[PDB]
Amino acid sequence: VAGLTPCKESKGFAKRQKQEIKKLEGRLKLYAPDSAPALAINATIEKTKRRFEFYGNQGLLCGTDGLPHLIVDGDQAHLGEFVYPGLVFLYIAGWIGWVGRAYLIDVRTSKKPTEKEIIIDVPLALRIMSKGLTWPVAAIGELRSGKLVEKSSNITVSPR
Amino acid sequence: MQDVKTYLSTAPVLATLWFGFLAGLLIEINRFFPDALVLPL
Amino acid sequence: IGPKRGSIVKVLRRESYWFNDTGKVVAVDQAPGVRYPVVVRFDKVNYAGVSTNNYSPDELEQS
Amino acid sequence: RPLWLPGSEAPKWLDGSLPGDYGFDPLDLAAEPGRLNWMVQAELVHCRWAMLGAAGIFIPELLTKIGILNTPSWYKAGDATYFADQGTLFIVELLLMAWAESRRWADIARPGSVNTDPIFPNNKLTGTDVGYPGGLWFDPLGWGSGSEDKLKEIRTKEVKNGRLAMLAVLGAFVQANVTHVGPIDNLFAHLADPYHTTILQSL
Amino acid sequence: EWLPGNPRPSYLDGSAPGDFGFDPLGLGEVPENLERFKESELIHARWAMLAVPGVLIPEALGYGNWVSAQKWAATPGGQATYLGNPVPWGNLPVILAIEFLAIAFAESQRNGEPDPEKRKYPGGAFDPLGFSKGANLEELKLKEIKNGRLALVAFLGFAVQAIAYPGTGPLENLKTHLADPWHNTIAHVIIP
Amino acid sequence: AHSVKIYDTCIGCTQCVRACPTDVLEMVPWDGCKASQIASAPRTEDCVGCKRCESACPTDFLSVRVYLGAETTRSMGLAY
Amino acid sequence: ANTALTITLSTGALLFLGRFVFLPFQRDNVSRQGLPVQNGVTHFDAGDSRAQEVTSFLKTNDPAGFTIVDVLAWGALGHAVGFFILATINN
Ligand SMILES: CC1=C(/C=C/C(C)=C/C=C/C(C)=C/C=C/C=C(C)/C=C/C=C(C)/C=C/C2=C(C)CCCC2(C)C)C(C)(C)CCC1
Ligand code: SF4
Repeated sequence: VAGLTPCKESKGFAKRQKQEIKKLEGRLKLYAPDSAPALAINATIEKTKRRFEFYGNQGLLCGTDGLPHLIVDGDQAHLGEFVYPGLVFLYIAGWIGWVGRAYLIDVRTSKKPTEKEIIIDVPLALRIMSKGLTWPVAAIGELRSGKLVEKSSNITVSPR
Repeated sequence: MQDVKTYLSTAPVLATLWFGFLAGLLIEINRFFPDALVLPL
Repeated sequence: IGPKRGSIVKVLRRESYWFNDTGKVVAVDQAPGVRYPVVVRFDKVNYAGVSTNNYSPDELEQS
Repeated sequence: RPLWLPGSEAPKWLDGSLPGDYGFDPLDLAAEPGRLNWMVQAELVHCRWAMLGAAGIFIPELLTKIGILNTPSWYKAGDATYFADQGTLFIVELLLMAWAESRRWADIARPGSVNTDPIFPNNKLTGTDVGYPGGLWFDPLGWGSGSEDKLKEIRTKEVKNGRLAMLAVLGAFVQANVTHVGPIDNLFAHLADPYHTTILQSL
Repeated sequence: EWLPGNPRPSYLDGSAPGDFGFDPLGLGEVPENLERFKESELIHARWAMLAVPGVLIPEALGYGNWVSAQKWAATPGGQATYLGNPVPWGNLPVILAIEFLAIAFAESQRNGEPDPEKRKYPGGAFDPLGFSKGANLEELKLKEIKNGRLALVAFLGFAVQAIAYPGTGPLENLKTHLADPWHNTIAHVIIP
Repeated sequence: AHSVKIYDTCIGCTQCVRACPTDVLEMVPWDGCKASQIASAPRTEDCVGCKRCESACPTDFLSVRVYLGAETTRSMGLAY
Repeated sequence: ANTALTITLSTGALLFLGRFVFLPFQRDNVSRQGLPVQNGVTHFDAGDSRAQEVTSFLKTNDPAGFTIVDVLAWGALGHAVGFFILATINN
């Protein structure tokens, strides 16, 4: 796909694993083998070897630079590069957008609506932050019932 | 607590407590699950 | 004159900040010759910081 | 009536008429007027597809463990060959699902409209309530009619057996994803060492 | 009555032949657009019902499908074999200039009718057998659009079978389907 | 120089005159408000154009309005 | 090949379309669109002496109103099609 070799069989990706441990191994040569800063570089090497063995096992595509490239078209092999964490993101981002929208409706029908935005009512906030879990069923539910959008006759419009 | 919790519910304190929890969570995700470029699930 | 005191009106004036906005009537002047007798109070201020403005009955409808 | 949470106020929309009502709408997914008519029809197909799902996931796998059917596992049943192509059987299903669900779609939208036959109109369905198509094709024994207190109990028994099957089928799905073992063998591996075969050990 | 229980819209009352109320997107909502759509649905269908015998009967008699009998014009020499016989006047500039003259004279004379009903069904010279001046008139117009929409769906089938399976024709798609019908369907096109 | 125009939305609150630093505006009698007075700009040739009157006008939108036109030594604010 | 027959037949086909087929289509459109109009008046009516529509050049003796401009328009398409055909054949 797109002229990119897989990273498990890429010679450039294995070259970057070789020259990263060798950079960290030469950093280890000036420390005692049981010393505290040498345990951090030894944990860095095992973090590096975990990283390169994770990138090759996920079917990542590596170019001529030896670097893993993401295919965001919507490929059946490449769902976890953009499509799977994008749907994970939009669920979380729609959770932020739904509990901030539902908080403003809950404080617009209050005695002092502007004091509830500088001082956020946490019992009112936390009872709808739980309610933002099921938000695609509540956003399209408000879209189908007409409560999501406001009619243009009740919207402040600058003159022509 | 009729006014101490009101101060604790203000916009800068609740931004500090949420983003302290938010960056506290995302750092601790990045410790046990580091170098995460591809979601496997 | 005016719609009603203490009623909810919507502003039809194009150049006001509160165009297509819900406002509450607080005073209507019954003296003849006054161009903008209906005094409408709004929950939100404009850029000048005021919420009190005078409109004609032709620039308001009951909502 | 009993509720899902003692000491919690029941929502104003779930008033207790609906069979299976335990005041369980914490996230307010059926608040809106006219919305609870759609969410019962959604619950009824999902509960009946899950009881159809649980009878095809657990019962042939249990009888495979006894060994009187030798049926393959349900998560490997899509790889099994038949007299038809597996891709072909998808589209023949959704042409038949285009008929059966759109007749069901008009019943939710316009109740009392599609109880008559499209071909031979003397054959009419005897169901009166929305979501309960009584007739010779669906209720040949006539168990869907009687007193309203008697009818509420058997409608309560559909959804309580149905919500268990939904949880069941959702359980088999995640079990086959992280353990890759069929769910009757997951039960039999839990009656041997229960404290070592747990969701934390299977991650 | 394209959906039992569905409310038919106000611009589709049922008095039209074939008025089954099928307009979910509301394309015929404009009244003057809807009068053009009724004379467009019938010319299309009548060309489609002149096309289904023009596809199957050349294929069933063995002179190829409607694609391989059409590729001769792109070839510098194709000689225009008709019923197994090459016509002498079958050159691409010859048969296109006649088609851009004879059909254009036919379509310009068709568009010249001011009556919005004689544009639909003209009669007279176009009805020499006198079935329009008979006892049944409404059900034959319902017969026109039910046969016409079937051939309109058929020509849509005809076209997308050639895109999905190039080099084969609709009776050859029928002969492929008649051998092993549970393996070779639209799912071969949907699922590659 | 500058053209200062008063519109009929004025309530006669007088604060456009009080904010004026070059004595352009004055309050004349009128019949279109409760205060029975409207502003006017007779000495509009003395207008610097600072729009302090527009900053002090509480009417939405503004009743006093200053249009920056041809600028002379009055409206440039020079002492040399 | 055959330049003298291909050009003549293709010009004669487009002139047959211009006189007998598309002449009610062209005469209706030059009356529905009309003269070009700026601000409610014609360009010649607004003061442009060079925008006057010529009538001596448009004075036709054809009974259907087919003038020498339509000869120069439909015959130009018959040569554009005629040299489309001759270039396609000679390849
Ligand atoms: C029948 C008749 C008649 C006659 C007529 C005639 C004879 C006509 C002719 C006509 C003609 C004779 C015409 C022509 C025309 C032509 C033209 C008009 C041309 C043009 C051309 C063009 C323009 C072209 C172009 C081009 C070029 C140049 C180059 C490049 C390419 C092209 C091709 C594009 C009469 C009157 C007696 C009357 C009676 C009847
Ligand atoms: S400040 Fe504005 S409202 Fe007040 S008197 Fe001057 S012009 Fe009128």
